[PDB]
Amino acid sequence: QGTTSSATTSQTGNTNTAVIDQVGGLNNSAEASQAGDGNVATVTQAEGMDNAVYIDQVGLTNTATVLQEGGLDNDADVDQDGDLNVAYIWQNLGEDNDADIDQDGTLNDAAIEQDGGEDNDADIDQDGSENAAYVGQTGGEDNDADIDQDGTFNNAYIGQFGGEDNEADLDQDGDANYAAILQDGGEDNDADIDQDGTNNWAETNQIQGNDNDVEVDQDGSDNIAEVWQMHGEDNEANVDQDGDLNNAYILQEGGMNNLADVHQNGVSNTAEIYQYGGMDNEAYLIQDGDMHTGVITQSGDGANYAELNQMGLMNTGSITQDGMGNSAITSQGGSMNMSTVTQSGTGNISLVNQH
Amino acid sequence: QGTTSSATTSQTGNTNTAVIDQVGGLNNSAEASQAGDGNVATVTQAEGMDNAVYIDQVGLTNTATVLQEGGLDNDADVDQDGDLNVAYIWQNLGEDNDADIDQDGTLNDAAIEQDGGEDNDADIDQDGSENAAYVGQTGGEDNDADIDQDGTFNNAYIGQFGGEDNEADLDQDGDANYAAILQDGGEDNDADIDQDGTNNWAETNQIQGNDNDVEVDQDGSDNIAEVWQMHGEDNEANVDQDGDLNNAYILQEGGMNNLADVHQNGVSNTAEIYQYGGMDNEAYLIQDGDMHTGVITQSGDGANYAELNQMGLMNTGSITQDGMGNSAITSQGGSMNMSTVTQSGTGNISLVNQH
Amino acid sequence: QGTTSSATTSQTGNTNTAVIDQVGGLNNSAEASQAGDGNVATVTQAEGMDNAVYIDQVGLTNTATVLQEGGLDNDADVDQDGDLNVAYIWQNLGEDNDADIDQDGTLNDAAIEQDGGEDNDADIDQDGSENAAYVGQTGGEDNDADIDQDGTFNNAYIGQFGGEDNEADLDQDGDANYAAILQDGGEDNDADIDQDGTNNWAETNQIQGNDNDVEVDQDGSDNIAEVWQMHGEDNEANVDQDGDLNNAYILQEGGMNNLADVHQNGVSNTAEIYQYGGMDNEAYLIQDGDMHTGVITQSGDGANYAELNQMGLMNTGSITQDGMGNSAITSQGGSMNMSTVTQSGTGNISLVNQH
Repeated sequence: QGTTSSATTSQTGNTNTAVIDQVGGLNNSAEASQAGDGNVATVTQAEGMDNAVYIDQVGLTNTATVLQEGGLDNDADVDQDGDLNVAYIWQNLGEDNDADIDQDGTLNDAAIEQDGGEDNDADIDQDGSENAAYVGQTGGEDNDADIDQDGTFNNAYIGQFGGEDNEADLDQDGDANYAAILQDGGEDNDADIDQDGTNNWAETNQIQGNDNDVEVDQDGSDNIAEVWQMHGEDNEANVDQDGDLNNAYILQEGGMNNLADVHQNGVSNTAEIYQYGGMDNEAYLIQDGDMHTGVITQSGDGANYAELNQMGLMNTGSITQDGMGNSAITSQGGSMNMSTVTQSGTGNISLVNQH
Repeated sequence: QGTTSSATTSQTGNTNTAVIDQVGGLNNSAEASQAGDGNVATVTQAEGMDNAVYIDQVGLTNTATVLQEGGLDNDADVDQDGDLNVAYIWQNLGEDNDADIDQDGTLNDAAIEQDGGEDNDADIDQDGSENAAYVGQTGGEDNDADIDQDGTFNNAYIGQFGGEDNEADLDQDGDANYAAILQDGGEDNDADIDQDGTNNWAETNQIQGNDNDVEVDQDGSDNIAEVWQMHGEDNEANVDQDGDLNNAYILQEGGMNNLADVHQNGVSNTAEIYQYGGMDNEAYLIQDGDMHTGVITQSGDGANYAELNQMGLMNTGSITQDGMGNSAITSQGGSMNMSTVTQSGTGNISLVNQH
Repeated sequence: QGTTSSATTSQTGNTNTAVIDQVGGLNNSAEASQAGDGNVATVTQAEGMDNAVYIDQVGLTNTATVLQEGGLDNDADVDQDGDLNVAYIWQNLGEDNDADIDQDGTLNDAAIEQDGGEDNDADIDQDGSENAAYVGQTGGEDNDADIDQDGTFNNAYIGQFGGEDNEADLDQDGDANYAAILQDGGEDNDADIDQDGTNNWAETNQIQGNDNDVEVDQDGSDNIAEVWQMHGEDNEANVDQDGDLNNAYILQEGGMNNLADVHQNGVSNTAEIYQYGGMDNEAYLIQDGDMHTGVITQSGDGANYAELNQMGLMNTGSITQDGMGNSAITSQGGSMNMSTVTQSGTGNISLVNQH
């Protein structure tokens, strides 16, 4: 009942399975090429017009499934080179959506889901063994998601529910690294996660924010980073962890032009930053050494500046600012230093040095 | 110089001519009976023993010629009822050869030639106007040729050059139908052509094949069917065309138990099947609609299955299989669908659905 | 490089400035609390162990500076309530030194300096406007200095250079009163100054004396009292002035158990007492009236008794005693009486009555 549909299957090898089901639609194109043994390719295009699906499998027992239900000019591309790679692509009711999966290696699992939307771009590139990647885009226009995993046992999750021009970039290199990016609504949100090493945990969330920027960089082992930005405009969060067992938490609820920066070098350092609204609030938490604990809390409108630097072992620091223009700088050197700063009002200046 | 020859002439009517010339031979029998006006009968038996010739003409200006040169127990029978019918029988150096011509109507031309061989049976039955039939048997034992034409301007050709137990059956009903059967060598080859309608062209060729079966069935106008089977054992070819301007071509070169099936309903449908060797290769090409183009090619040893179904207008399909056990099923529905499937190797499974 | 230092800043209001600098040291504690507008707090702890600094400012533009360089268990406390109050505390190389400043009012200036020593206690309490107080303690053990000023333009100075268990007490109530206490060496020296009124001048000096007691009490306007005790043990000086323009001078150079008493009531009375060594020398100078002039001089070992009483206007009296056990009693009544007594030797008894 559909006019001008095109389907091509090319199989070289032993026990290769290719299934193409084009039910309805005008000028749908499906191509499945399998070189090797035991490769499985499934393509299902339903009610879509000018939809393009391309699957290219090389190796042993590679599995690829593409399901495009409706939509105009949807493009899906799967390229598997290796053994036991699993790829899944779903595109429902989207216009001009582009999905790309490129897996090289063994036992790689990649999934891309695009439910509606226009001009949504999803790209997954996995190299190595047993890497798991998921990209989900529900609604929205011009949303870009990119995942790049190299190594073993790496878990990557990217979710974009609504919004225009939201960009998510995930890069993992190493073993057993977990990275998660969530963007629920908002325009021009940029999230970037970069993990190098073993067993690193990174999570970023941007809810209903415009022009929010989150950057997480982890190098080493067992580093945990969590970033939340809710209902804020032009908020910037930066996390940099080098070493082992470092824990960083950043929360920015509302506000415009709020900047949070966490820098940790060493083992078992804990940093927490909380910003509740306000304009031009700046928080810096630097911990060089082992077993550092730092807490920064800001609530107020206008140019609140907090800096907490801890060098050495087991230094404890707490800074709380409430009001306008409060400036607090705490620098701890040595072992077992404890600092507590509480500022309320306008124009408070506090300098704490604990050598 | 020959002992016990018998010749009988019985003519009733005006200007009937009967000539019997028995030169040499023992116990040759010739009988010519002509009832009507202007009938011409010629019998010439030379050097044959126990040869029997019978001519029976009824009507106006019927012409019959029988020439038996040598041979043992050769039997020729001509029965013409009508006007201007022409019958020719030639039997050279054959033993126990039986030739039968039965023409009823006007301007019918029938020719039977048997050069050598033992127990060869040729039968021509024409009813109608201006039908042309030719049967030729050169050598071979127990070869059976049968032609049955009813209607106007029908052309039938049957040729059997060598081989044992080869059976050719030709049936034409209608106007201006052309049918040709050729069997060059081989044992137990069966060819059957059945044409109903106007201006149908059918040609079947079996060269040096054993137990080959060809069946062609055409109903309608301007249908063209061509079947070639060369050097194959137990190969089966089936062509079924219903409608107008349908073109079917089947080629089977070598192989054992290869099956080709073409089914066309409609106007201007084109189907081509090529099988090059192999065992248990199966090809099915079904075209329901108008202006369909289908091509199936199989090369490989073992259970290659190809199915190409096209429903509607101007659907184009190509299936190519090389190797062992390849299975391809393509189903096109709608208008202007294009499908291309290429399989190489062992165990390839391809399913193409273009609705 | 220092372990376990603690610093706390709490600012409520507008344009408050708090600076805490802890360079080196073990377990140093600094706290700065500022409620109000424009308050300035500076704390600097260097190389000290277990040093405690507390600053509490309430009001407008209060200034407090504390500098503790080294020492063990040094405690500094500043409490300002009001506007434009200035407080300065310096503690250098002292152990267990306690400094307390409490200013309530406007434009009060208080300074405490403790250079070395163990268990030195300094306390300043100012209530009012533009009062200036200074306490200095250089060396010594268990030295106690207390200043209490109430009113306007009051100047208080306390100095203790060396010595053990030296006690200085200064009390001023009124306007433009100047009081000075100096203790250079000696053990168990007690100095007490009490001024009530306007423009009163009091100065007490104790140099290298043990168990010396000085008491000055001034009530009224423009009263001048000067007391000097040098190199004496158990010497007692008492000055009591009531009225206007009264001048009292007491000098005690050496000696044991020497007693000097000056009592003046009225306007423009002049009293001078000189004691040069000796044991149990007693001098009494009483002037009730206006424009009295009295001079008492004692030089000798043992129970020298001098009494000069002047009642009325412009009475002039001079008593000179040289030797042992001289007793002189002069009583002047009336106007313009002149008395001159000179005793030399042992056991001289003089009685002068000028009615």
